[PDB]
Amino acid sequence: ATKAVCVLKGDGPVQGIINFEQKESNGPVKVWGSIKGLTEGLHGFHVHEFGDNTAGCTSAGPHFNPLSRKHGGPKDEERHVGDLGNVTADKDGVADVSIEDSVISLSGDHCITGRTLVVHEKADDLGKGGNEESTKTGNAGSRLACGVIGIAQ
Amino acid sequence: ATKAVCVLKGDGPVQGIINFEQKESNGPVKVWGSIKGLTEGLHGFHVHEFGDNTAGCTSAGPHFNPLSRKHGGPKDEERHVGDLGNVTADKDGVADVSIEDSVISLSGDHCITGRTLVVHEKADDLGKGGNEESTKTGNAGSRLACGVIGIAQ
Ligand SMILES: NCCc1ccc(O)c(O)c1
Ligand SMILES: [Cu+2]
Ligand SMILES: [Cu+2]
Ligand SMILES: [Zn+2]
Ligand SMILES: [Zn+2]
Repeated sequence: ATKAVCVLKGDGPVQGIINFEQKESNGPVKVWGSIKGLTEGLHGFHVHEFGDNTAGCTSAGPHFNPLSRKHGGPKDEERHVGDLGNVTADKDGVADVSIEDSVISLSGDHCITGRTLVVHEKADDLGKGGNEESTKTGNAGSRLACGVIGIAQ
Repeated sequence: ATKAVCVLKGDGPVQGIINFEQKESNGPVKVWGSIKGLTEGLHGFHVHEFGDNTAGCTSAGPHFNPLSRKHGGPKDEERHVGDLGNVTADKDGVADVSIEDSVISLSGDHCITGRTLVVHEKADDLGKGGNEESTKTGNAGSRLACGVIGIAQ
């Protein structure tokens, strides 16, 4: 198996740890871990193009989109490679993450390693919000925490 | 042609930004930037194997060593791929980094993206120290600051 990991940090209280595992080349990737310090509800959760945190999470650029598609949810055909939907926090501010995704990879042109995972201020509308920005960013707002996805042991 | 970046964070603040550029996949990599908050003198400067910062810089593991060689300096044939020698700080606590290296790469089997860059407590003896640890770590000591190397715009 191939493994990767991301430590999420930002300027405020949001912090988390996310693990990735891919049993087979071109097979699905399991994504799991925890994020704390969040407001209750949905928070957009995406891989962004650049693994650049120079000036904070903004430096990571747009959603990772090697196929030049429109934004969607993880269960949509029309999506960016980086579109992992939302994490959902309870009243304690904790989101338990447990995702399987077949579009991201840990090798090849869909590889997310060396790119940035971001958790956002607001819900991602999964491209169903009915404005122009819905099919670009999902209207998920600012970036609360992020980290560069690294190769794991 | 291909670019990467690393934000180094550790206590001091030991902080730094390091940029990487490779004009072609078969070519050398320029490494440049600044690190501040350092004690005057040499500090070992290496790419480590894993891009895992789960528990801090320790999680990054040993020097990146895809060819299973012994530790050396960047000019040596016998080196780890991740052996970038030392950065040298003045009394002002700043090291200016300007390295060109032909062994690291931003593609292929020697690709350093997704791995951790580390600045160390003490000097790297470039494998010339005459104890066993010299040929593994260069006797560079603890890990002051680190970051995961990411794909840049
Ligand atoms: N059922 C084990 C969870 C799991 C682990 C690795 C994977 O690649 C995956 O798709 C799912
Ligand atoms: Cu995002
Ligand atoms: Cu090191
Ligand atoms: Zn998207
Ligand atoms: Zn070494």
